[PDB]
Amino acid sequence: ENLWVTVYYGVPVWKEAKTTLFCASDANVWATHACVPTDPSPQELVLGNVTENFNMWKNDMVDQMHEDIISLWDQSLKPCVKLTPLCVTLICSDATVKTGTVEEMKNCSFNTTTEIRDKEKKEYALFYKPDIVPLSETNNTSEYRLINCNTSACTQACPKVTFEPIPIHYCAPAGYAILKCNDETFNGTGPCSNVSTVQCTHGIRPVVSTQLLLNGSLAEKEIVIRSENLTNNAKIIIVHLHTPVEIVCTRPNNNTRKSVRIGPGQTFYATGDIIGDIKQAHCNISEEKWNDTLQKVGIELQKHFPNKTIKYNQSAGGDMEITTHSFNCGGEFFYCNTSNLFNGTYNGTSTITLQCRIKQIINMWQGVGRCMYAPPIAGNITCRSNITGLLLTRDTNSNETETFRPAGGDMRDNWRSELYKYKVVKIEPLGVAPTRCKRRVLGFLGAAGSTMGAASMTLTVQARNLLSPVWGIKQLQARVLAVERYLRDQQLLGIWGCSGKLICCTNVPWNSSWSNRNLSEIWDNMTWLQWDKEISNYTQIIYGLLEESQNQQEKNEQDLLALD
Amino acid sequence: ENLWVTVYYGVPVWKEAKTTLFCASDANVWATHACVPTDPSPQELVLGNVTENFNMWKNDMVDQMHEDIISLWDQSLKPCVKLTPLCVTLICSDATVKTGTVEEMKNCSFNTTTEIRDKEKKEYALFYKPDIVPLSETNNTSEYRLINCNTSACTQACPKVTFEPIPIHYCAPAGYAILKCNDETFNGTGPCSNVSTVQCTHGIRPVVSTQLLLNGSLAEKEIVIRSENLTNNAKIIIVHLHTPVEIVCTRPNNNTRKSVRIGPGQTFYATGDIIGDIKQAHCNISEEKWNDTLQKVGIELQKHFPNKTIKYNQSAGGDMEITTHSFNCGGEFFYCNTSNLFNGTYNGTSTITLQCRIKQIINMWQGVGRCMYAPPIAGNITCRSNITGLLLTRDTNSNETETFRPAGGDMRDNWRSELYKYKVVKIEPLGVAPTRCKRRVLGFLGAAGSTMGAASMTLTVQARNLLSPVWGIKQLQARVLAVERYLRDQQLLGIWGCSGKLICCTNVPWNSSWSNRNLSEIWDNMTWLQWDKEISNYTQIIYGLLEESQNQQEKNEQDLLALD
Amino acid sequence: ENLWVTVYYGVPVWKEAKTTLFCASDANVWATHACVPTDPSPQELVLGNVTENFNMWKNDMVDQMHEDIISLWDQSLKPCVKLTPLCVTLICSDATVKTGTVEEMKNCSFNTTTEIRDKEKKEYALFYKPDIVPLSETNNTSEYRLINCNTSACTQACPKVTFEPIPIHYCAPAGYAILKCNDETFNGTGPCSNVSTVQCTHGIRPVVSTQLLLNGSLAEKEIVIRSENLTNNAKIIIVHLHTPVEIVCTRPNNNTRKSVRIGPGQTFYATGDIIGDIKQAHCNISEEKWNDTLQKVGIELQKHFPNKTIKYNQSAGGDMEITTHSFNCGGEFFYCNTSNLFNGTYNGTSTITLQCRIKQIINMWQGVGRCMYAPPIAGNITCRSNITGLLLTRDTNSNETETFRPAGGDMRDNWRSELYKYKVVKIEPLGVAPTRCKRRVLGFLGAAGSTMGAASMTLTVQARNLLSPVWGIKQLQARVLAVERYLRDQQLLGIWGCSGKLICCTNVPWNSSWSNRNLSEIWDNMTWLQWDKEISNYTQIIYGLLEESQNQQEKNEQDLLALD
Ligand SMILES: *[C@@H]1O[C@H](CO)[C@@H](O[C@@H]2O[C@H](CO)[C@@H](O)[C@H](O)[C@H]2NC(C)=O)[C@H](O)[C@H]1NC(C)=O
Ligand SMILES: *[C@@H]1O[C@H](CO)[C@@H](O[C@@H]2O[C@H](CO)[C@@H](O)[C@H](O)[C@H]2NC(C)=O)[C@H](O)[C@H]1NC(C)=O
Ligand SMILES: *[C@@H]1O[C@H](CO)[C@@H](O[C@@H]2O[C@H](CO)[C@@H](O)[C@H](O)[C@H]2NC(C)=O)[C@H](O)[C@H]1NC(C)=O
Ligand SMILES: *[C@@H]1O[C@H](CO)[C@@H](O[C@@H]2O[C@H](CO)[C@@H](O)[C@H](O)[C@H]2NC(C)=O)[C@H](O)[C@H]1NC(C)=O
Ligand SMILES: *[C@@H]1O[C@H](CO)[C@@H](O[C@@H]2O[C@H](CO)[C@@H](O)[C@H](O)[C@H]2NC(C)=O)[C@H](O)[C@H]1NC(C)=O
Ligand SMILES: *[C@@H]1O[C@H](CO)[C@@H](O[C@@H]2O[C@H](CO)[C@@H](O)[C@H](O)[C@H]2NC(C)=O)[C@H](O)[C@H]1NC(C)=O
Ligand SMILES: *[C@@H]1O[C@H](CO)[C@@H](O[C@@H]2O[C@H](CO)[C@@H](O)[C@H](O)[C@H]2NC(C)=O)[C@H](O)[C@H]1NC(C)=O
Ligand SMILES: *[C@@H]1O[C@H](CO)[C@@H](O[C@@H]2O[C@H](CO)[C@@H](O)[C@H](O)[C@H]2NC(C)=O)[C@H](O)[C@H]1NC(C)=O
Ligand SMILES: *[C@@H]1O[C@H](CO)[C@@H](O)[C@H](O)[C@H]1NC(C)=O
Ligand SMILES: *[C@@H]1O[C@H](CO)[C@@H](O)[C@H](O)[C@H]1NC(C)=O
Ligand SMILES: *[C@@H]1O[C@H](CO)[C@@H](O)[C@H](O)[C@H]1NC(C)=O
Ligand SMILES: *[C@@H]1O[C@H](CO)[C@@H](O)[C@H](O)[C@H]1NC(C)=O
Ligand SMILES: *[C@@H]1O[C@H](CO)[C@@H](O)[C@H](O)[C@H]1NC(C)=O
Ligand SMILES: *[C@@H]1O[C@H](CO)[C@@H](O)[C@H](O)[C@H]1NC(C)=O
Ligand SMILES: *[C@@H]1O[C@H](CO)[C@@H](O)[C@H](O)[C@H]1NC(C)=O
Ligand SMILES: *[C@@H]1O[C@H](CO)[C@@H](O)[C@H](O)[C@H]1NC(C)=O
Ligand SMILES: *[C@@H]1O[C@H](CO)[C@@H](O)[C@H](O)[C@H]1NC(C)=O
Repeated sequence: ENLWVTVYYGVPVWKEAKTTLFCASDANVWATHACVPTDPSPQELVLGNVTENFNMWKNDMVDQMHEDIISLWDQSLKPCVKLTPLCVTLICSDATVKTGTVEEMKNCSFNTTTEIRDKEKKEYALFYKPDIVPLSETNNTSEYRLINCNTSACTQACPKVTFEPIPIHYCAPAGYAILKCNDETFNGTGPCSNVSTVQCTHGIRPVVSTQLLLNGSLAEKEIVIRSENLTNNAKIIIVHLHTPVEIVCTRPNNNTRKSVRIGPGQTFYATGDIIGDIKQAHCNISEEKWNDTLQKVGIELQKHFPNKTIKYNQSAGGDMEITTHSFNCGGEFFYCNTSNLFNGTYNGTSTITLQCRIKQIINMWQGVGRCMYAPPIAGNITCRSNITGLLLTRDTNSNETETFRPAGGDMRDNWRSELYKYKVVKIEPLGVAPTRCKRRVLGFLGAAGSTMGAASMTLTVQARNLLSPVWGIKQLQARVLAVERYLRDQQLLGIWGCSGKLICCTNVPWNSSWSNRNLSEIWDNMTWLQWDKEISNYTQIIYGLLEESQNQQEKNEQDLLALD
Repeated sequence: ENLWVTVYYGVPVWKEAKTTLFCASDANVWATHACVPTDPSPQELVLGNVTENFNMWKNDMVDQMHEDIISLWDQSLKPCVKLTPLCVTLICSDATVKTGTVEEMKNCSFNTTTEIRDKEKKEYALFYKPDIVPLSETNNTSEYRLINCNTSACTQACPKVTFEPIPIHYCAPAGYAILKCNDETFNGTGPCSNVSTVQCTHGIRPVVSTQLLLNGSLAEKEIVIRSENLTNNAKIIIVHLHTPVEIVCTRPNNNTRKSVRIGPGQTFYATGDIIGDIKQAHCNISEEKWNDTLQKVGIELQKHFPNKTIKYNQSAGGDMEITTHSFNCGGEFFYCNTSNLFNGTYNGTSTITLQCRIKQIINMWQGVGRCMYAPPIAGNITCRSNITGLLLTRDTNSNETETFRPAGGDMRDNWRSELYKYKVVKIEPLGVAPTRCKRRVLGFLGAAGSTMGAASMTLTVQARNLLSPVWGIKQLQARVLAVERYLRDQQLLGIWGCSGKLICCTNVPWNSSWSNRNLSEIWDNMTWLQWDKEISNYTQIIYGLLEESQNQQEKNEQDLLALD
Repeated sequence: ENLWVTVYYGVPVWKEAKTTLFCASDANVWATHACVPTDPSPQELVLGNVTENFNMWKNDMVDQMHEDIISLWDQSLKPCVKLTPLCVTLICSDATVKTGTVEEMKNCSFNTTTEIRDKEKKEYALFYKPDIVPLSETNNTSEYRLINCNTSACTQACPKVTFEPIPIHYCAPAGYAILKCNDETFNGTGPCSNVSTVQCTHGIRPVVSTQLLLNGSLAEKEIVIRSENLTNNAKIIIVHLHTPVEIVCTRPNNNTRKSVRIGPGQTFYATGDIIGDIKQAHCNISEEKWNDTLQKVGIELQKHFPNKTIKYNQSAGGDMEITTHSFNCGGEFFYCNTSNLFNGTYNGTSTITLQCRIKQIINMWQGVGRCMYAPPIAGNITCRSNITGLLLTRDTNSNETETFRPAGGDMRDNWRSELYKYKVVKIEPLGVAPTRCKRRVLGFLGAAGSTMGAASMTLTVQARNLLSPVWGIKQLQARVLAVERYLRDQQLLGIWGCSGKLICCTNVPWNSSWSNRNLSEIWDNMTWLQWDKEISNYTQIIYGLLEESQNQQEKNEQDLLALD
């Protein structure tokens, strides 16, 4: 009996939101403009009893990271040489070392501009066949063109830059938090238990590949299979492996590099000669460990189609960029044929080798970015990588069999695989509750699942952490919004007569039309975000009573001071 | 007797200022780069008894909007193709369809670059005569040049962009307001009554035209005639109409469009062939409604030159861009001859047709911006528009007659015609007043014309609204200044011992050397901005007394606490 | 006995820091983009008894100013014409007027592009010999090239821009200050007395020269000799003069200027013809005033090598940019030979003339910036300048003699010479001290060397001044950090129960484990920054006691209000 409303600040309570996360680096493109070096030391905290719903296929971190990478790794071409003076009538013949012919390359000859513009030099380069296009149908002829020269002018990548994926961390600006699921076999969506808060993510490697996920974070106890709706054939399946399989890939033949003058100051790097022995670019996977993996995926894949047998087949065919395994290695771009790898059947109970083609002229993502020329790297090249996961699609011609095929290249699905466990939220530090009072007239959100009385002992902790080119403007935009939110909070607390105090008591009587729970049933038996959810719809009524009450009270005081 | 100073916060009082307004859009160039989509719902409030002076010919909104439009609609050319490879020796002959010769166009032939640089293609386009210049005086010859190729390299407008005027709203940042005159026949300057405040303007269409104002907001009850000083012949007269007259304009002949290759990726759009019948580009106005309008302007124009007769004549002659009616329609640029329209006399008590020329190479405003090539639009084109107003100038050769002529093209005068009714002001929420107290030891400005005691009941309303490329930077710079102003306010209230409270009372005695009015004569019979105007010169004395008093008081308290 | 901790705000105390100072201008490149016009009126204040250590060879103002100048005066080339169409096979012969041959210049002829691209014009210019390079070794021949056309494409400086050094002021953002040494013969490093604070520096002229410092601020009473370590031969010596010597320099021959068409809109300015008489570019210094200066430097230079004789010799030889006196005059760039000037010996007790070469193609600083073409200025040119100081280096071949030579061109050393007297600091307005109290339950830093009790009478002064492309972003970044620092201060004062008050008293008892000094020995006999230095290591203990105490106190009050 005789309840009145009280206002609290620094309540551990939150709402679902979207806002620009800042890029954080340990200790090249990322750590030289978009990402601040900031050595984010691990600072996780477990939340005792909270439950949240998480959803991989709506997490705005993936679409933020896609825009961040696309923008950054288009902007990193801006200082470098345009190959516009190289769109020249290109005359070509078969490439040959004294040791043999190379079928993957042509030998081409052209005219180039010097820093003395009025003279032109006859010059030659070897080019990989998939970047050269024939210039007329009229006769079988030696005359060719660079493939980009009907669509875009390409930029060479400056040889100081390197594409090796550095680990990237994402972090919350002040007044926001990241929540993380620890639960085994989370299935990418639905109700989760054992949540933690972390001020930043673990390292996400910005690795780009089309059918096999290379160097990703491993699965924790058993194979996890994820998609929006397994019944719908139009949705990608992400498969996340527990025990790795290791892929070794190489260009086995030694290429020499030459520099061509191409006007004032600018220079073009191209393949000059091949040193000795010749063999095609290739990769190996250990056949038994692949078989075991393909089987162990199989028995988890069966549980969603229980009575049907399952079998694996080639990708959809056509253009290399979808029907093949793409990746970057040493700075060269490899495309490999996977027909040997995805070939088998399952119902119960040596090395395989892949062969590849190399390209230099590449369209980085889905026609959104500039055409890049990848400059050649000298000598032999090798990469070691871990296959962490598979991207699959499911085809009826049959009732007893399901048929699965490699697919990918909506680049978001690679970054979704590292970000399945994460959610972004906004802290809302104000709240109101009933109490028996009259006015006289351990970490960022740490308590959040607890009894409301316990959280009232730690209010200061959620109070302090409220305050602290695109890459510049978004930091200033984030910081100013964080300041403006804090000032609105303190201004309401001024207008209600609390005037900078964390727990505050007021003459507005509680109304049973809002809630009827006992004082102990509120204070001992409920957790703050549940109380907030219940009072939510009435909340905008309460603030009007507080403002008029303070205005009445100040007029009564201002009157009395003339007679006191 | 026994008055002391009191400090108030959220007083409805203001000063005249300039500060960059933010561009707002309903729901192409404006709403996709400079202007935020923000669907500004109408939120006007009338002010009861305030009077202000307004002045059209010094309103810094017009010069802000001019810079905003010039900057934006120069920046919208930045991504598009440069026609530098088109400055070529251009060889030309008369244009002819089997149906006849076209006198407005030449047929020109030239050499163009392909994405294969080492070959050149012979190619042709039709060009409108006013964009082509003859290349030597030596003989009457077929050799010509594009007009821009001695001054600037032109950029084509990208065909995704469209020039149709979307309505633009201007809004006040926090701590500022817009005031509006409702008064009929305001005459553009002087003392106004019935003012309103509005958080944003109505829609201003950014329409560009040189002699007749198209699609502007109409006059409310009778024809309004505006200028700085009607006696001075050197000043433009704006005339604002009550009942519209409707203009229909067309290109009646069907033009086919062709795309020319112009190096890698880039393409040029030009007129290829004309389909059939040929007739000159023309406009119509209904002759009786024009006559009635020209007469009804006449009887209001007489009242400033009472005894003299008035007559209308051609523009000043010379170059098309001043001596003709320019406008844009469907994306083509029309220039029309107005000699038929401004021809008549007045002393008391069918369609007219105009004929036109089309240009593609245009200098958008007074040599300030890039040269734009307007790409041709296929088929026949028509526009319907309302003539809202006239721009005039007055020529002595006579005593009985005044002679009036069309003039314009200082682009500000079109935007002045939509912004005549508006003023920008800064809220100054602090103030001091006398009271009988000792210290113990409905909308954004809504009340502003009222008795001071009444405004003291609504102080919170003026308190809350104090807080909330160039297009990015100017919003951060506006927001940070709004935060810094608020913090200075709260810091003074700290230094004076009010420490976050809206009405505050102090031991500094009022001094008759500042003012001598009775307590009721202050509090009942005056309005806040008048009291502020009166106390203005003394105000900087008062703040020194407040600061030293608080410092004395705190030392006295800090002493006593050792003995309390 | 019975001491308790008290918190103060606006304490005059500071720490050593770096933060980006803002450029300010009196009343062209500086005052039109990087530098605000703000006519910064002199506002120095002397500090009574403070001492600080200053160090010229670690002052981050010099490295900030270097980055500011390099960035600005590279960015000022961005709008102007690229000379890429001028890298042409250039055919040349000896230059001759009817009056004679000029040995410093060639006459060169070339082909240029018109705004009509398909025609080329035969055209000629005179060029200064040091900017032209011979194109093949095969024979002694008339064929040449512009020197930049193997490294960079140069930009012409737009003739509206001017390089005359305007005085630049550097100023502190809110929450920072600049401190200044007034002491005579400061020796560039170590403990200083008679310090002042000033909100901005005096005018620093951004003058660039390589061996003699022109137009710098003079020495105040006697010659000052400065370096990190005079024993180390690898360190530059700065010598700062008391009485000036005046240098007059000229190009005595009249050059006519011609404008060449170089594609659409763009134009190139070059030397056309020489009017009449011919004589080499030269400078004069008065021989007796130089001798006296070189001697008077000598007797101060002896005091660091007491028994040795001292003698002066030529610079190191090789490339002009280090081995010669560079400067800019009227917009031309002069390089002069100093062998006549630095030639003499000292042990105890007419005009000299220098001859020069002119260049147009210049690399502004150490290969960091673009290559600039300096356009020719018409007519004869003269400059008057004051030699303010010398840059020297010391070479063993001997025991009785020290040998000194001109050196420079690490551009920082010119700006170090104007900034030797300055230091940047951060105000830290919080502090804690002991007092006998229980809780009931003249300028920017002006006092800073005084007794702590006296500073407590002026706390408000240090309180108010806490609050108020790269050139835009750095001002927003600075302002937002200044706001965020202030909000953190006020938030701690909230969490400790002071809630916006300048002197505040608390129930936390003082602990002898921190300090043991008498109450008067603290309050009367010590100055705030010394007390701050002493309490420094314990300080982070104190804030934990304050936060838990306030939380205890608020819970005790919130309990009692139910029973009051
Ligand atoms: C690619 O083509 C070039 C041009 O024909 C080859 O270079 C020539 O090689 C022969 C070898 O006997 C020499 O005699 C010529 O003097 C070379 N010409 C030049 C311009 O250097 C080159 O060997 C070919 N490379 C491959 C791998 O096919
Ligand atoms: C998941 O996919 C299934 C189909 O794969 C959706 O259910 C229906 O399936 C039948 C048979 O293919 C169709 O005729 C219906 O049109 C489908 N309904 C819809 C709305 O598509 C099912 O809806 C999907 N799940 C969700 C959450 O929409
Ligand atoms: C003063 O201006 C107000 C607008 O603030 C006018 O209000 C309009 O009045 C008419 C009837 O006369 C209504 O139909 C409108 O809906 C009103 N509102 C608006 C926004 O137009 C008012 O008439 C004016 N009064 C005087 C005496 O000038
Ligand atoms: C503009 O000039 C071009 C070039 O002369 C004309 O195109 C030619 O038209 C004749 C019609 O008999 C054809 O025989 C030629 O083969 C065309 N030449 C090309 C290159 O296509 C064009 O018809 C002229 N158009 C107008 C409207 O004058
Ligand atoms: C408005 O214009 C008139 C003239 O049109 C200005 O008054 C004077 O007019 C006579 C006769 O033309 C001139 O000899 C004077 O030199 C004019 N005076 C000035 C100061 O120009 C009148 O001043 C103008 N109004 C204002 C506000 O200046
Ligand atoms: C300490 O430095 C101050 C400057 O802060 C010196 O003040 C100058 O003193 C002379 C007379 O000696 C005056 O003419 C100047 O006007 C003073 N002000 C300035 C800005 O120069 C002061 O002399 C120094 N005192 C000592 C003992 O070093
Ligand atoms: C630089 O060279 C040009 C080109 O030879 C000289 O210009 C010629 O001067 C003679 C003087 O008798 C004239 O007959 C020619 O008609 C000029 N040619 C042109 C293209 O104008 C120029 O005089 C030389 N200048 C110097 C100072 O050496
Ligand atoms: C200042 O320079 C001197 C040498 O010019 C440094 O002292 C030592 O000098 C001897 C003889 O040249 C060398 O063998 C030593 O190696 C020098 N020591 C070092 C650490 O370089 C002296 O150290 C320099 N001053 C400072 C502050 O380092
Ligand atoms: C797991 O994934 C499947 C995909 O078809 C989905 O239908 C299901 O709702 C998810 N959650 C659980 C708890 O099974
Ligand atoms: C390899 O795995 C596939 C897929 O289950 C299976 O068809 C095949 O029999 C396995 N073993 C061998 C030796 O290929
Ligand atoms: C309590 O709530 C009801 C329903 O909203 C309302 O009618 C009543 O006025 C409220 N009580 C008070 C004291 O206003
Ligand atoms: C109206 O406009 C005329 C223009 O000549 C001006 O002189 C006058 O001051 C304005 N105001 C009034 C109330 O007439
Ligand atoms: C049209 O208006 C003008 C201007 O007053 C007048 O001279 C003319 O007589 C009017 N009537 C006709 C039929 O032109
Ligand atoms: C009142 O005003 C006069 C004139 O400014 C001044 O001399 C006097 O000191 C003021 N009164 C007090 C109490 O200071
Ligand atoms: C003065 O400069 C010399 C340079 O060798 C340096 O060693 C010395 O420490 C400086 N300071 C003093 C007070 O001499
Ligand atoms: C000039 O100064 C130098 C340096 O001390 C000295 O050698 C010479 O004797 C002086 N006098 C003359 C006349 O050169
Ligand atoms: C005083 O300081 C000592 C040493 O840090 C500490 O053990 C003691 O607990 C402190 N006193 C109080 C009252 O906490």
